[PDB]
Amino acid sequence: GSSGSSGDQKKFIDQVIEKIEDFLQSEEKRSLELDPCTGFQRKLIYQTLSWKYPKGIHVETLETDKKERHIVISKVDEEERSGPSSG
Repeated sequence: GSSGSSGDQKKFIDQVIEKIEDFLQSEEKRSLELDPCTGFQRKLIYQTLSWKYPKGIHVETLETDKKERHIVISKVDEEERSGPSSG
């Protein structure tokens, strides 16, 4: 099928994007913190950002006490990055 769920995660992901955009806009901002996904959604985020933002930001999953495992983004640069691992 791929329509209901897709369109469902589309609104969710989109909502996230906004957060990203804003975060990207801000200068001081160095790392953004997203909400802790349950599982599927989490994969979605990463999936989207996979193409939505392959090079430029760094997505990481940090886990705390109350914050628990939550998605976190960071400011990345092209230059900094060496390039492809394989080579």
